[PDB]
Amino acid sequence: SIEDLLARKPKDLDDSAVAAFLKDKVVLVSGAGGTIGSELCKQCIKFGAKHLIMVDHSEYNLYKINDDLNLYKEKITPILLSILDKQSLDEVLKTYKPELILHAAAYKHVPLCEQNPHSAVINNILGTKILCDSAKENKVAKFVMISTDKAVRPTNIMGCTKRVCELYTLSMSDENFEVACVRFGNVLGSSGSVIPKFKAQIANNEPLTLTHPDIVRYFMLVAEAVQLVLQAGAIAKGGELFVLDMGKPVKIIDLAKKMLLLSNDLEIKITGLRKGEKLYEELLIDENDAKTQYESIFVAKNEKVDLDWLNKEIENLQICEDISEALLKIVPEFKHN
Amino acid sequence: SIEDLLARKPKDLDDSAVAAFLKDKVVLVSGAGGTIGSELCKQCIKFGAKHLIMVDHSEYNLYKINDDLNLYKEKITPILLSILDKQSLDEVLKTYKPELILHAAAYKHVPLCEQNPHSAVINNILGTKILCDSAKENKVAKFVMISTDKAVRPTNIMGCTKRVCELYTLSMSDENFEVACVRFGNVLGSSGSVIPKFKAQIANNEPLTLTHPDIVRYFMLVAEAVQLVLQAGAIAKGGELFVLDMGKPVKIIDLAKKMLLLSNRNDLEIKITGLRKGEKLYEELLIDENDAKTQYESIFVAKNEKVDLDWLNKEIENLQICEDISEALLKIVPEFKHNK
Ligand SMILES: NC(=O)c1ccc[n+]([C@@H]2O[C@H](COP(=O)([O-])OP(=O)(O)OC[C@H]3O[C@@H](n4cnc5c(N)ncnc54)[C@H](O)[C@@H]3O)[C@@H](O)[C@H]2O)c1
Ligand SMILES: NC(=O)c1ccc[n+]([C@@H]2O[C@H](COP(=O)([O-])OP(=O)(O)OC[C@H]3O[C@@H](n4cnc5c(N)ncnc54)[C@H](O)[C@@H]3O)[C@@H](O)[C@H]2O)c1
Ligand SMILES: O=c1ccn([C@@H]2O[C@H](COP(=O)(O)OP(=O)(O)O)[C@@H](O)[C@H]2O)c(=O)[nH]1
Ligand SMILES: O=c1ccn([C@@H]2O[C@H](COP(=O)(O)OP(=O)(O)O)[C@@H](O)[C@H]2O)c(=O)[nH]1
Ligand code: NA
Ligand code: NA
Repeated sequence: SIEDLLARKPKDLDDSAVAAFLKDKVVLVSGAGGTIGSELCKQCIKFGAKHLIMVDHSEYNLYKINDDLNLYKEKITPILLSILDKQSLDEVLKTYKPELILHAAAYKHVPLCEQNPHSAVINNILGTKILCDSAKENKVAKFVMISTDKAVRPTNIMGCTKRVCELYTLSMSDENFEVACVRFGNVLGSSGSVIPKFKAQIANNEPLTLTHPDIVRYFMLVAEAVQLVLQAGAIAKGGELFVLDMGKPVKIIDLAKKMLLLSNDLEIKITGLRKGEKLYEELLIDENDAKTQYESIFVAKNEKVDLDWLNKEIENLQICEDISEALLKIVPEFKHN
Repeated sequence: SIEDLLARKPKDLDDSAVAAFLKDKVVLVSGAGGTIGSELCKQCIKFGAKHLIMVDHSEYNLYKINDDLNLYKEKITPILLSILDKQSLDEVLKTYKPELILHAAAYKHVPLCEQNPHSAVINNILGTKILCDSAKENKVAKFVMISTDKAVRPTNIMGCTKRVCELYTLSMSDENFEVACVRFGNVLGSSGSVIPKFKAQIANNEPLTLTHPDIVRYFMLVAEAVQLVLQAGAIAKGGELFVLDMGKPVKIIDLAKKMLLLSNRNDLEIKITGLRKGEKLYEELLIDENDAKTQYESIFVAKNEKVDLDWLNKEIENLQICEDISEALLKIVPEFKHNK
């Protein structure tokens, strides 16, 4: 199988550490029905969370994760809710008092975010602000945000918004409220990602659509990335930007060709780079990143920004005419393509 | 397959009528990536809409319908938006000036809406008010709302919210702004519906979970139900509550049996799990003996009286603040009998 062939198989998965971090906690997962969120949920159960609160605005996704976890229904609360609804969210936090928030709600599709930049701003930046602010006010002990390699030297709106989320959450970290962000790259087989698409095209006797002959991504299984996220959250003291070692880059052409050989004839058609799309995402581990006890996990450097400043910029982002230009002022390494 | 066996095969599908209604229109579909919405989008393309504006708050669903329709990318605009965001929504309508809105955005799962009644109120009732109000202020000519047989003498939160939506939209209808609501029953193969549930249970060698041995639902293929919706919309003059003829009801037990038979796997037992809160054994038959006929044998007009919007807007505000949503709904919808 292709997923097998591309799995990382990190040597440093540590079940008992994550169990030690999660046992008997009240954990809330935002975007609980998403690719990342659903797996966060499954692992929270696996590693012994006492109560899992599942927040998602997509009814099918909340339904699906709730139904998937039906054997543990007595430990789970499905909360059908947008994290933009401050008042309802504050109520959820007051009532359940979670000790840990795993924040996996966002918009992530680069093209749809180039087409809908204001919604990417609201959903990603303003949603993260509201959830993070409400977590801190309601004495949540620890807050872990999912980030992405597309947040590093971002060339798209999506990625730049997640970079602003890193800046915000990490700047809210203090002795009482420990925030960590974790960057990682592509997850194998997430819905509406390149692999099931190729599998479909192959099953429909269609040509495989390849963006560019040279395009490469880094890949991990979802269970691999999520367990490493949780190990990172376990060791965090607050303020860390973590980065996962994704292993070898994979050329998407080679991925196409392996999938063809795997089903024993169709042509691969080149369709062109898309706006804001990178030929090679940034390698996540810098040579000056600090090591942790886990070989797959490093801590990248980050400075706090002034929150009065950053809040004003976030206010302005909601009303401004040129979102791209506003984002550059906040994220100077943003080179918008 | 089961789908074929339970397909309505309505004798009165009219392609040329639908084309005449949609040809060269700017049409906006809310919940564009949903089960019903996505089929609405497809048929807008099929029947010659000039420009389809696809509104949905679920990024994957929006992505998927957009991709599904990539051969028509130049005629579609994917708008990643919640209809609760009035100011972004007003600007969408000011920009694209749709002539028709097909409103297929809602929350529909009865158990989730029992557990999240406030979200059901906000997403369904408040989302419908905002979209409808904005459509009317922006001189959209016609507004069609997707409703449900669960809105008829509702016993659940979800169904009751949809009833309120019917009241609001229909009461908004006037000589400039033509509203139609269309009620129909279950769509075969829908998102999170019983048939995929049974398929996944068989795939993992588990027993089939059947709520109750006597439970029945009415069914239709999604393309049938949606083309009939659009035919209703085409003949609407504003104010009509339409109802579809769903044919013969289906006992879910027979469906479960058939699916077991059809994958040869009668090794599997059928465990009875029990009727859920809010859940009906038998949904209401949609056509009343006094409903009016149309030229389509599968579509009738049910009676409705406008309510006063000053009253209805006041109750809608109360729903957002009240202690007891069930009790507040009952004031708006006298026939609401909440099952716990
Ligand atoms: N999928 C990947 O390969 C991948 C890899 C690395 C990083 N990430 C990052 O992880 C994050 C999550 O992405 P994903 O792949 O799980 O996407 P997803 O769309 O599958 O999941 C996101 C979930 O969040 C929910 N959601 C979105 N906005 C919400 C809101 N305002 N309120 C409540 N719920 C909301 C969605 O309904 C969905 O279920 C993104 O920031 C993405 O960049 C994803
Ligand atoms: N599926 C059925 O069998 C069936 C039958 C009759 C009537 N209906 C009715 O049709 C409506 C939709 O049903 P469905 O089966 O399509 O559900 P769905 O969940 O499959 O589709 C709804 C779509 O609307 C979107 N949405 C929800 N809230 C939104 C918001 N605030 N802004 C933007 N988009 C939003 C969702 O993301 C989704 O893509 C419901 O009112 C339901 O009762 C469904
Ligand atoms: O039809 C496709 C879809 C994707 N890709 C490439 O495969 C990689 C993974 O795409 P995906 O959408 O899976 O995730 P993204 O990195 O886009 O978040 C990227 O280099 C894409 O350009 C491709 O070549 N053909
Ligand atoms: O696991 C299930 C799910 C549903 N049903 C029954 O099958 C019918 C279809 O339910 P569905 O959720 O598909 O849609 P609903 O009628 O609930 O909107 C209903 O009478 C349910 O009680 C069932 O027996 N087992
Ligand atoms: Na261990
Ligand atoms: Na539960």
